Amino acid sequence: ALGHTLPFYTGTKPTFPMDTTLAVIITIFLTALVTFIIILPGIRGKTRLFWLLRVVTSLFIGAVILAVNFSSEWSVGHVNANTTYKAFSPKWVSVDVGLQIGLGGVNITLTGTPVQQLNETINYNEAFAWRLGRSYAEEYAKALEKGLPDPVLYLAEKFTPRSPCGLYNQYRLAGHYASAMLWVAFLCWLLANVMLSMPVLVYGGHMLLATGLFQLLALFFFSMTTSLISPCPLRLGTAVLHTHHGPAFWITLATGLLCILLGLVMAVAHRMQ
Amino acid sequence: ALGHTLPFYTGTKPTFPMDTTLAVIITIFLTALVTFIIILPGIRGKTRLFWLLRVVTSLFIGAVILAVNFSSEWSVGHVNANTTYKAFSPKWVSVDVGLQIGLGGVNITLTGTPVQQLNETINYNEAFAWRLGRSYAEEYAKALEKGLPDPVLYLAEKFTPRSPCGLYNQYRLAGHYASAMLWVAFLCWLLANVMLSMPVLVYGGHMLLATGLFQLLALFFFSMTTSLISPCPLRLGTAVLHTHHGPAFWITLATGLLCILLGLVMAVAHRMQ
Amino acid sequence: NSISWEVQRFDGWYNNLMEHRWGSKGSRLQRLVPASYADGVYQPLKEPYLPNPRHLSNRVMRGSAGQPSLRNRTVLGVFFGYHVLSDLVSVETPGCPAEFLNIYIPHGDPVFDPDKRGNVVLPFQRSRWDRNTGQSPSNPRDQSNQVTGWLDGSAIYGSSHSWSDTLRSFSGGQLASGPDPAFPSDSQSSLLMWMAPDPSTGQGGPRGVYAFGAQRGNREPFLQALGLLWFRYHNLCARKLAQEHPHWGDEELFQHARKRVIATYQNIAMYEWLPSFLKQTPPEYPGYRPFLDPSISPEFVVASEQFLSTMVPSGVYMRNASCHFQGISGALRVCNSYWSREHPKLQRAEDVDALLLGMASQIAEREDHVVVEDMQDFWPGPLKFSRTDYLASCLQRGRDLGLPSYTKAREALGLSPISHWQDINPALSRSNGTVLEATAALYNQDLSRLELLPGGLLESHGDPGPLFSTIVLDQFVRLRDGDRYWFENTRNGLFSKEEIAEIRNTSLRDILVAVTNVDPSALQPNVFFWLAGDPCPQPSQLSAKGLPACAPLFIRDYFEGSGFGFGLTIGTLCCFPLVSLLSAWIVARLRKRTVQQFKRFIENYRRHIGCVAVFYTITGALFLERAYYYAFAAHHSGITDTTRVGIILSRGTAASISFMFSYILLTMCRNLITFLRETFLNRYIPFDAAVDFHRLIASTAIILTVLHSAGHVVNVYLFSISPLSVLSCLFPGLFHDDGSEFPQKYYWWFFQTVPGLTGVLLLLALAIMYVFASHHFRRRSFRGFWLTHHLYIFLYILLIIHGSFALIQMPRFHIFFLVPAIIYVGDKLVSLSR
Amino acid sequence: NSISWEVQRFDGWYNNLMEHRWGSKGSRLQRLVPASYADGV
Ligand SMILES: *[C@@H]1O[C@H](CO)[C@@H](O[C@@H]2O[C@H](CO)[C@@H](O[C@@H]3O[C@H](CO[C@H]4O[C@H](CO[C@H]5O[C@H](CO)[C@@H](O)[C@H](O)[C@@H]5O[C@H]5O[C@H](CO)[C@@H](O)[C@H](O)[C@@H]5O)[C@@H](O)[C@H](O[C@H]5O[C@H](CO)[C@@H](O)[C@H](O)[C@@H]5O[C@H]5O[C@H](CO)[C@@H](O)[C@H](O)[C@@H]5O)[C@@H]4O)[C@@H](O)[C@H](O[C@H]4O[C@H](CO)[C@@H](O)[C@H](O)[C@@H]4O[C@H]4O[C@H](CO)[C@@H](O)[C@H](O)[C@@H]4O[C@H]4O[C@H](CO)[C@@H](O)[C@H](O)[C@@H]4O)[C@@H]3O)[C@H](O)[C@H]2NC(C)=O)[C@H](O)[C@H]1NC(C)=O
Ligand SMILES: *[C@@H]1O[C@H](CO)[C@@H](O[C@@H]2O[C@H](CO)[C@@H](O[C@@H]3O[C@H](CO[C@H]4O[C@H](CO[C@H]5O[C@H](CO)[C@@H](O)[C@H](O)[C@@H]5O[C@H]5O[C@H](CO)[C@@H](O)[C@H](O)[C@@H]5O)[C@@H](O)[C@H](O[C@H]5O[C@H](CO)[C@@H](O)[C@H](O)[C@@H]5O[C@H]5O[C@H](CO)[C@@H](O)[C@H](O)[C@@H]5O)[C@@H]4O)[C@@H](O)[C@H](O[C@H]4O[C@H](CO)[C@@H](O)[C@H](O)[C@@H]4O[C@H]4O[C@H](CO)[C@@H](O)[C@H](O)[C@@H]4O[C@H]4O[C@H](CO)[C@@H](O)[C@H](O)[C@@H]4O)[C@@H]3O)[C@H](O)[C@H]2NC(C)=O)[C@H](O)[C@H]1NC(C)=O
Ligand code: HEC
Ligand code: HEC
Ligand SMILES: CCCCCCCCCCCC(=O)OC[C@H](COP(=O)(O)OCC[N+](C)(C)C)OC(=O)CCCCCCCCCCC
Ligand SMILES: CCCCCCCCCCCC(=O)OC[C@H](COP(=O)([O-])O)OC(=O)CCCCCCCCCCC
Ligand SMILES: *[C@@H]1O[C@H](CO)[C@@H](O)[C@H](O)[C@H]1NC(C)=O
Ligand SMILES: *[C@@H]1O[C@H](CO)[C@@H](O)[C@H](O)[C@H]1NC(C)=O
Ligand SMILES: *[C@@H]1O[C@H](CO)[C@@H](O)[C@H](O)[C@H]1NC(C)=O
Ligand SMILES: *[C@@H]1O[C@H](CO)[C@@H](O)[C@H](O)[C@H]1NC(C)=O
Ligand SMILES: *[C@@H]1O[C@H](CO)[C@@H](O)[C@H](O)[C@H]1NC(C)=O
Ligand SMILES: *[C@@H]1O[C@H](CO)[C@@H](O)[C@H](O)[C@H]1NC(C)=O
Ligand SMILES: *[C@@H]1O[C@H](CO)[C@@H](O)[C@H](O)[C@H]1NC(C)=O
Repeated sequence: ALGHTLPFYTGTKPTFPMDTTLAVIITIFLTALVTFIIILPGIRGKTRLFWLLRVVTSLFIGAVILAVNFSSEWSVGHVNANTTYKAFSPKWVSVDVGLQIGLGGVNITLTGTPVQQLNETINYNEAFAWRLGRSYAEEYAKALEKGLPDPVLYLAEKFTPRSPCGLYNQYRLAGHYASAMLWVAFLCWLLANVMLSMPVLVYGGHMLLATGLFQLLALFFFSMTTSLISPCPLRLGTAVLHTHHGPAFWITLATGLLCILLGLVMAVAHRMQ
Repeated sequence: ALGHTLPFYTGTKPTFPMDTTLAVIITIFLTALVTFIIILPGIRGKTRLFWLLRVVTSLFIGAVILAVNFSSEWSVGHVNANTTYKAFSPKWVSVDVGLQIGLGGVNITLTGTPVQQLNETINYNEAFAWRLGRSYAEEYAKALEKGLPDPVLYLAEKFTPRSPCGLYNQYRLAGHYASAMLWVAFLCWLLANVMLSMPVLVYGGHMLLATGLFQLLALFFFSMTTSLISPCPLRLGTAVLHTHHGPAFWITLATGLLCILLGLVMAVAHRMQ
Repeated sequence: NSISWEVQRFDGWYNNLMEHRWGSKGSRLQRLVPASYADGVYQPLKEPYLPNPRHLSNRVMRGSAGQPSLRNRTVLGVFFGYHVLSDLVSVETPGCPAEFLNIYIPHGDPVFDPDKRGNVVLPFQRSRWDRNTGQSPSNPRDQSNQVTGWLDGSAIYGSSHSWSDTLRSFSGGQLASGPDPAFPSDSQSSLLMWMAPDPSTGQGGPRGVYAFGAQRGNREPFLQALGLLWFRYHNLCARKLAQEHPHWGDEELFQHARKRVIATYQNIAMYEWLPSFLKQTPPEYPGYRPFLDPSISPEFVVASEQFLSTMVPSGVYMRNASCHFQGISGALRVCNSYWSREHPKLQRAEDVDALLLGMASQIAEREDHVVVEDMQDFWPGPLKFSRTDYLASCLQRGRDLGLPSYTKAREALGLSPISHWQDINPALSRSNGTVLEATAALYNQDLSRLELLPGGLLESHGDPGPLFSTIVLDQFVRLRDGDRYWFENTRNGLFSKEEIAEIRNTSLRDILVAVTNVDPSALQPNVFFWLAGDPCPQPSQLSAKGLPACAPLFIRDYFEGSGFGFGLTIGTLCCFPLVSLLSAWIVARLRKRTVQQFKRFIENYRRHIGCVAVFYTITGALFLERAYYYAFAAHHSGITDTTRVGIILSRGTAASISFMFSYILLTMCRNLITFLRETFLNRYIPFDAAVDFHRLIASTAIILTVLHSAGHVVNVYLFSISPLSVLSCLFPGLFHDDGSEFPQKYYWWFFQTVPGLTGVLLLLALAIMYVFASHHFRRRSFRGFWLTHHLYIFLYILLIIHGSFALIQMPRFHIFFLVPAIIYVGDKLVSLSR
Repeated sequence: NSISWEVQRFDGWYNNLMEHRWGSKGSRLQRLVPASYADGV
């Protein structure tokens, strides 16, 4: 290269735009789709559509079951408020606070309405996890030592163990069992694709029903939390924060009903003709 | 049971007498020996000794190669001195300080000559590891926060990164490559036992030589440290601490020469008759 | 908006620029003298070395109750001091693992051992400590403070933001109220307040337990009156701001009233109560010292809080607004009022006003070693007894905190040395002289062993004494000068110069007149003293004569009525085979209508012996690994203090049957077996005996599940007689330690838990699957055997659910189950095409 | 022997009973005014 200054590479270091564990899934399934599109011209002209649909929907269902698990948009909330920012400063900022409660943690986003307000850049996105292998209390203590802005710590301690609003145990158990149901549904999807390749129509059409029923069971498990965060106040200055059902909830509902419909259609079409 | 007091089980909680990763090895190989002794009466009377020796020595060599790796008695030292004990106390204790330098760490032992001197129990045995997956500096900082006795911290910081006596890099590299050679020797022992079961005399007699040569190579790698800890002072009050070659060194030497002798005997006895 | 300053945090963080953690909640208590433990770390001094607590409380701290104070201090001052100390320090929450430092009642104590027996142990649990301090001698154990060490009104608003949120109504800038706007709301009942039972009646509900900022603010009606005062005062300040600034929101009103209330509280607690407690005016404010360490010392817990008990009276008056005492005798007995729920005399607002006025015009007890019986005999007990000894449990807490001796603390603080016993208190030695002799006899004339609390009480004549005054004054000076948000620190922007003067000229009578709408001529200017001219004198000094007697002692039994149902449940679980056997019986009935021979055996079955030996050594290795961990390597979690043999026997067999039940399918992988039948493996493994091996692994894995179920039948019994403060340490997230100590019943563990309820179904499935798959019934009806033997699907489903809900450890069965299930289902799919 | 006091450590640890790390080597520099950086950090 060329070394004539110090440092040698004088430039701003970049940051990844989106979530990594979602871009991985999108790229993997786009790669598989491209491979099958490449193979496509090597199949008979009649069954081209019958293969295209059968592979596209199978891949889409398998990708949704896996992306919804690691998603953090099951219950989401959002509000625009004026809050305090940091310690040793009487200055207030105008931000867009948000909550994103997943199955094994919560992501809190503080973002200024102008991103540059106090000669700073307010674009936070913080994650506190309560999975079975993690400890929420140690993560909150570490995020309190390193001094995050004030509203981030407020919303982060609302979910802490042994708080006057008992959200920790409920969200932890519900997320644990919803994640387990989703893993079982993924296993059933794998077995459905296997027992559909070799000619077994009944068993494939019966594993699709299981792939759907376990997604609906995950919905049932996670919906036992909405009756708990409703009374607990999430006031941030002059604004209240209300959480409702996010996109991952309705996505799981839609693909569950789709799998159930496909299973029933296969069973019926196997019985009569 | 019976609950009539608080706590229910009022008794001293025990401690394991010896090292765990050595008792595991001893019990495993004693179990294998007992199994083969049980099978022994089911073999012809002539080949009983030929099987007994061939299985006992093979097992003993395989156990030594594995126990010497996790041992911490490659270079050892010992002295009896009067030293300070703790902070905020002008009192001195009479102890038996010792060093035990292994391949991936060091064990330091402070033990009073009477174990009970200052209304305390002085029977320490502390381990600081410099393996590739560990950090000596963080372990030393954590052992300095939690306040261990004064001589333990002295000997523990002699091996710390960036000390006026450069022991860290030398001991780290030498231990790393000696451990690698010992793993290769263990693999060669496995292959020797495999290629001896099925009838291959030449290749078995030639893998025994490798099993010996890699042990001797481990000795060569670790012996590049003795010329470094000799000038660095280990004074503890009125006593000096000198380290020499421990039992693991001579054990590896003995089994290496044994494997080499067996390999040569097999090769010679395969050539002439 | 209108908030032109930096609002103060609730948990005390970021108050100091350099040390962010100073004063925060859950922070260490920083001691003045190095810790004096038995081994140097974490182990208390005990009864062979130091005298017996209950035997020491009877020889020095015992006497009558009609002793007036020397300075004419009033009861309102005593309980205002209790309120302030609830703001500063709280060290009474037991910590994990559960450790006990019990109190052995001497044989014949007329209170705790009337029917003379031998062992009448009173339980006592050590408090919470810091997890970085208990291991080595140059860093002994340090306990942690449950509230914020700053004098920041952390007893009115709470020590966290989420706590303060449950106290606000979010309308008008006020704290939440109930049906009566003069009392807080007792709605939150799960994780807010301390639900300790009433010792005199046993009531333990959350109805009548008001919500304050201090977790234990309902301990007495007299400590409740101060909390009600400071609740009504906030709701009164936030209601005058809304009258001056009608355009302010709710957060502005709250943060403007909170600031004024904290400043008024600081002014009173520092410049009106302290000059009365110590009889020494503190030095004037020099300015904010960013480098002074304001931490709370463990000796301050004894100098301030445990000393106030020498002044608590036996009864408390009630007064009109104009000198009428018959409850607005009419005094409240203090022993019958602990953790009172709904007092029939304190249900209106005028009644609490009458209590505050009567406390204001009543002189407290003399400051000396004597303590009234309502505290050393009838203190509300936290474990198993409902009554305890406050002094004997204050001596046991000094030993637990590792506090110095009396002559050793008197030296580190720079006080003159003391040689004889008649020098602790010359006036006491001249008048009585029979208390110092008894103390000497108890300590064997070893003055260097006299501990902090008995020494500071014998040294006190009319005031706290030389040693206690020093600790208290130094602590308060360091709390004032080290706090950034002190209302006099003009560089924080809270108040202007005129507001600071208007606050510095406010007293407690001004607050009692604001809240209680009485004429200011009904109280005295300084309500911490009652002098010869003040209004509404006492009727007479209130001794323990005419008052009702204290409610007697009763022992709590957790396993009281659970004897019959426990036997029925165990008998039913043991009768599961005897009902499946009857079902199989009727099903069948309706379906009908020398040494040379030894070595020969060895050489025949060499392969069988080898395979069985390998299998059983693997199961033994798993059992021994778990038994090792729970016998030698799990002491940081005190689970072997409750169940030792039970948990080892039940967690070893768990790891062994997780392997026996997983690898039992490799004996029925038929296609894999028939493929490996002709291979070099045939020289080592006899594949002809693959079903006989099925019945061996199966009939040896039930002998371990019986041990598992029996071990957990023993555990569930010991879990249903242990206190709630122990279970809260064992199983967090399943139990929470509030005041009411009572565990869950036995049937809660069996039929209302995931493991307990799946375990019974597993036992039933096995009891059917094993009895029907028996050589006596398999030979007589193959269809019944074939139908019942398909319960293994249900079995593995239940086994995956059973291990979830990680109670003792994280699940591991799926790790054991992945590989054999995959091999089995693959072999099953292969055997489907053919 | 003849050393009748507590010899002083070389790295400054355990000089204070309460704050063991005060004055030690490699410890923070504690400022008098909040840090004035370009972005605050
Ligand atoms: C949910 O959530 C989650 C969570 O978040 C997620 O996840 C995620 O995601 C993402 C993707 O997208 C990511 O993350 C990210 O990342 C990034 C990167 O990273 C990297 O880098 C970094 C940086 O560093 C630098 O800097 C610093 C300071 O800061 C320093 O110190 C250093 O040294 C460096 O420096 C350098 O560079 C620079 C440039 O840049 C220059 O200038 C200089 O000179 C130098 O040279 C780093 O740090 C990192 O590292 C880390 O990590 C690792 C791994 O982990 C480790 O290993 C290491 O060690 C480290 O660590 C540490 O720390 C931690 C904490 O952090 C701890 O824990 C540990 O222990 C240690 O201590 C790497 O390397 C980054 O960047 C980011 O961050 C951001 O964000 C966050 C949140 O949001 C926060 O917290 C932070 O703080 C930040 O923020 C900030 O910034 C921004 C910009 O960027 C802004 O906007 C904001 O606002 C803020 O601001 C503030 O501050 C600043 C300063 O700081 C200022 O300026 C302003 O004004 C204001 O004040 C993040 O982190 C990943 O991938 C993931 N993961 C994780 C774990 O993260 C998810 O996705 C979600 N989900 C959904 C669905 O959404
Ligand atoms: C080399 O080297 C190495 C190293 O060492 C080795 O290895 C090893 O080995 C061995 C075998 O033999 C072992 O070790 C051992 O172990 C044992 C056991 O452990 C267990 O336990 C424990 C205990 O605990 C208890 O205690 C405490 C106090 O201390 C408390 O805190 C707790 O809580 C508990 O308590 C309880 O109990 C008691 C009774 O006991 C009662 O009383 C009460 O009440 C209650 O109840 C524990 O701790 C543990 O745990 C731990 O660990 C785990 C695992 O790791 C974890 O997880 C947890 O968490 C924990 O941890 C913690 O800590 C740590 C540190 O330690 C850190 O790291 C973390 O982070 C956390 O924080 C278990 O469970 C033990 O015991 C031992 O120890 C001992 O030793 C050592 C050394 O030596 C030291 O350091 C220590 O300190 C100790 O010492 C002491 O003691 C002794 C007796 O025992 C004595 O003798 C001495 O002298 C000393 O003394 C001192 O101190 C004391 C107090 O402390 C006093 O008293 C006196 O006076 C003085 O002062 C050990 O550790 C194992 O196995 C292994 N490994 C390891 C890692 O370790 C090897 O072997 C070598 N090699 C060769 C070749 O040789
Ligand atoms: C953990 C589950 C499990 C237990 C416990 C168990 N078995 Fe079985 N058993 C199986 C499975 C799985 C099969 C295979 C059934 C099949 O796929 O045909 C099987 C098959 C059998 C067969 C069928 C052999 C054949 O002709 O194919 C017999 C006989 C048998 N088991 C006897 C027993 C006996 C006797 C016991 C204990 C008393 C027992 N089993 C306990 C799981 C179990
Ligand atoms: C068929 C076997 C079986 C029976 C019967 C059984 N268990 Fe278990 N149990 C297990 C296994 C296996 C585990 C461990 C699961 C794991 O580690 O993933 C376990 C674990 C447990 C655990 C600990 C779970 C955890 O969170 O770690 C409890 C509690 C328990 N069993 C209670 C019971 C009770 C109560 C009964 C009936 C009285 C019972 N079990 C009967 C097999 C059984
Ligand atoms: C590949 C060919 C064979 C390989 C075998 C050797 C591999 C290394 C072994 C590591 C094991 C280990 O380390 O165990 C660690 C654990 C406990 O850990 P700890 O002491 O807390 O950790 C610190 C580790 N120290 C001490 C080295 C620092 O001890 C145990 O479980 C003991 C349980 C007994 C196991 C029973 C097996 C007996 C045979 C069955 C008889 C019927
Ligand atoms: C630590 C404990 C020490 C143990 C020492 C003594 C062990 C005693 C074992 C006794 C062996 C024996 O007597 O044989 C009885 C049965 C008979 O089999 P068969 O040939 O009569 O059908 O044979 C069996 O029971 C079979 C067991 C081994 C069969 C292995 C088959 C592998 C199956 C397929 C796996 C994929
Ligand atoms: C923040 O302050 C501005 C300034 O008046 C105001 O217009 C805006 O409404 C405030 N935000 C909220 C959420 O009230
Ligand atoms: C901060 O930003 C303001 C407005 O953009 C500007 O006037 C000021 O100089 C900035 N301060 C620093 C330290 O850059
Ligand atoms: C320790 O002190 C004793 C007391 O005189 C002495 O005899 C002994 O030699 C001393 N130890 C050493 C190693 O010098
Ligand atoms: C310490 O031990 C000495 C001698 O054994 C004894 O005299 C002293 O009382 C002990 N101290 C404590 C606190 O047990
Ligand atoms: C004092 O009590 C009497 C009767 O108990 C009552 O009539 C009178 O109103 C009371 N005084 C005040 C000021 O309330
Ligand atoms: C307090 O304020 C009042 C009101 O004017 C004043 O009369 C008095 O002198 C001030 N100081 C006191 C009461 O000590
Ligand atoms: C203290 O109160 C009594 C009556 O309770 C009174 O006689 C005495 O004068 C008071 N003390 C002083 C110093 O006035």
